[PDB]
Amino acid sequence: VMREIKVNKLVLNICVGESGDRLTRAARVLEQLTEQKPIFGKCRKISCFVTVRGKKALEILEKGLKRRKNFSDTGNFGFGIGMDFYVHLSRSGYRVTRRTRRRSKISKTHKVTKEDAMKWFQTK
Amino acid sequence: KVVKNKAYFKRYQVKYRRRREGKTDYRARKALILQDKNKYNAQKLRFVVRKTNSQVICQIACAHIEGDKILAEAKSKELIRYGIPVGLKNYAAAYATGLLCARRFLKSLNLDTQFLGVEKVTRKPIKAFLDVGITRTTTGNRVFAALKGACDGGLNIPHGNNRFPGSFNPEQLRKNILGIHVAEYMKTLQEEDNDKYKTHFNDYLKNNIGADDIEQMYLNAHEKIRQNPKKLNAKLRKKRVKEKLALYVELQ
Amino acid sequence: RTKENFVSKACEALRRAKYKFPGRQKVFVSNKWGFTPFSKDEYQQYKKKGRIISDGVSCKFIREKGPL
Amino acid sequence: KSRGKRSGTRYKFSKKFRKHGECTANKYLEKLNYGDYVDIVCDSTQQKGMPFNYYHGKTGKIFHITKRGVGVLVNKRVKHRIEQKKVCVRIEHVRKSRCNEDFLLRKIKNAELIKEAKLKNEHINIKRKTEGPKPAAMIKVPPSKIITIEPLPFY
RNA sequence: GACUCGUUCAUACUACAGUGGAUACACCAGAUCCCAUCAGAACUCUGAAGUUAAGCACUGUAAGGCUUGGCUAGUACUGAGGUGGGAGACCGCUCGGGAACACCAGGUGAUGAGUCAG
RNA sequence: AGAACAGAAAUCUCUUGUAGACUAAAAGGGGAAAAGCUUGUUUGAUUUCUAUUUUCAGAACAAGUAGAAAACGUGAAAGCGU
RNA sequence: AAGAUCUCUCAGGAUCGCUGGAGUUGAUUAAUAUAAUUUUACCAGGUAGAGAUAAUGAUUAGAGGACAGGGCCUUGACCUAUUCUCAAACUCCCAAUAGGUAAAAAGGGCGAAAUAACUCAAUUUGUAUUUCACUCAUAUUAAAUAAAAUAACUCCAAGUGGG
Repeated sequence: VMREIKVNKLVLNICVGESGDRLTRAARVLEQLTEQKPIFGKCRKISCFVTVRGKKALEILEKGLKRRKNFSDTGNFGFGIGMDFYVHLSRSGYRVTRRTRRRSKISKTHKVTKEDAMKWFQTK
Repeated sequence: KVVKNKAYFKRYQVKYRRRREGKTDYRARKALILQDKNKYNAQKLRFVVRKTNSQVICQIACAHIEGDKILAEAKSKELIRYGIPVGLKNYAAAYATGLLCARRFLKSLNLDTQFLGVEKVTRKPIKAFLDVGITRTTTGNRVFAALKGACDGGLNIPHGNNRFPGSFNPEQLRKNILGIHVAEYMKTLQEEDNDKYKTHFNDYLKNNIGADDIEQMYLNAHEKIRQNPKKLNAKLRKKRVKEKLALYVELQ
Repeated sequence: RTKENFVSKACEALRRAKYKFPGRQKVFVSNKWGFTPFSKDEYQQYKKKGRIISDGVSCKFIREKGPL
Repeated sequence: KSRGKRSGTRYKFSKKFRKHGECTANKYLEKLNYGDYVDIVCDSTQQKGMPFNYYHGKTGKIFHITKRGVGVLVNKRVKHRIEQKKVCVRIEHVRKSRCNEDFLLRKIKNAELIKEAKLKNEHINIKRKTEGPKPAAMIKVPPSKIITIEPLPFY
């Protein structure tokens, strides 16, 4: 079948996934040690990140990352085995929701829920 | 609160059906329609261009009091009759579709020359208009290529040059209407990988049409185009409700 | 609102109350003519056929409508 | 007195229920121009060529039309005299009047009656009915179909 | 059978279900070029591999809403009249006109122009 | 409902969201593929002239409406901008 | 006449209104113009009224529910169905009365031909105008009713502006 979850829009770095303020401090010490660093993101002090497409980015992020059902219908997994970093979820037929020509929206039947996402988490 | 409730429903208005679909914004429509009251009876022809995921559809429409009257039509899967079997959204296909619809309209009118009042050396000469048609009016957008084809066809429409490459490049525009840009991508992709080329342009291979052949097939097509003219009642529902009541008494 | 056994007392209390209201007032005894289905015949019949379900103070009439 | 332009907003200028931005295609296209009678009605959408308060729901003849403007000859009582005033309004505000349509339908129907009469060389009157006094009539009434009425006791 | 342009702008809406996918729609596949963004998400462009899972079409549900009709009620209300009544507040009467909510029953669209396949 | 920072000094994400926001002030009207918000390009907040409307004697001024003769602006596509 | 508008204006003045004269117009054909009127068409309304379970501002009670305060319970808030009374400065709905447009001959029909520097590929594509036609009820009538011209229209001037 074709209903399964897919993903876009995440960001990465070369450290250990420190999170928050500490990641920014660690990056500044690392910047002082060696002048090489990656690129800007988009947000409203400052730090730098690697832009990588979708599914591949999520896989690296999950490995970096490492109530049982801490997860929520958002697609946000938090940190487990906070920051301004990107994280995301989309269902298979999602495009209708933002697609211009014939508008409409994803159905209640089509939507993810908690449970399918929980199966996906167990799957990896 | 629940928010979605009887009061919310009573207050609500969803307005126009086409607006619910996402077609026909009305804001464009009124301006396309509108004309001076002493210039009455005269019709502002719209050259309707709608972008399907399968094909582009080109119609000549005039808006009237019981709904729009459609004068002329071309859709990309008519191009089959002119020998084109693939690439139905393509820039060249959109050009040709517009050109055919214009040429057929002129044939229907009679007289291949568009205007009486033309200058002596190098309807009206250009009086028909755009239909914006929901798709976003960027450079390289589909409507402008179809309109350019219609102009070259015979009908003619007001135009800038702002949505062609170099915003202009006439040679690149010429390549795009010929089909060279597809051809260059096909050869380049084939050069990089044969499996990606084959899997991508699978229909072109089945047809046995190479990149080379595209410019000729469109050119031949242009000359050929130029030449050629249930619901259930209450009584049943009541009976069903009674039966279901009995069934629930049995079931539990 | 009370028992019929105390209806005279209630009527008398309202009659006591009338002396502290400006001008003419009328105590009205009947709850059969008081409606909100407060008729005795209605109370027994509606209760017997499960028509009327109490949400406190007064009692709400079913109307054969929507899901259960 | 103390009278600015749109005073009586909550009264007249208040929109019809759920009527927002109504601007569909058929609204524009009527075309009878210089001879026509026309009603002047407020639109919730259009502020640009909105009339003064007095002209709401009034009717008068079109005397001039432009791109989306209309001049309308409207009667106004000014104390001791009713006088004709040249009201500039917009296309959204003008509504085609229906008094003409009553005259026209009657003319057409009467013309058909005249034409019929002329073919027969008949002498007959095409003039409107007066809704005159009812003539004699008959009904047969069994005892079952007749009901005895009386006033009502208090209850 | 499907689509395009529409019209009336909820009988056309919403919710939860089920049934349907020749041709068609769409979901779907990719980013060299035209293009566009932090982001091929959207938008543009180029495809046509899969699929009815959704959108889409259609129906269903003691569905909600909307929507007609009855009934509320000649009640409420009301123009003119009266050296009518009422201590006053107010209330009848003559000639006339006349509601609304609630409630109940029905209904859940119709349609112009063009095309494509059967 | 999720994210160590705004739960609780002007944040981040998804879902639900008919306007309950916003529209300088002043109250009311009107306004959701916008008149809101964001952005781009801009200067017509122009010159000349009417028919007129409001207040009204149907004078003024002031405030408007619908145009027209120009030159332009913007979209460039209809259009729209005094 | 004791309304109005402007006025160092509120015991006034001016200009409108309402008054008289004078003249002209056309009326005499029981009709046409015309009418503080109804008819039939056609409209405009948000006051009377009515509503709270439609929104706004209110506003009294309990009942049924999954977090908070107090000491597994109670009290709350909060949700849900309800419930009592409300506004003429609130409006889902909504009158009567009063008010507006309409009822053909200097015009209207359906046609041809003309005219253009407007319009439209389209100097008959429309438009508008014009010239020719053919022809619309009317012996009384294009619904009634009318000592409906005692009507119009122009002039000159009065009084009045405290009621």
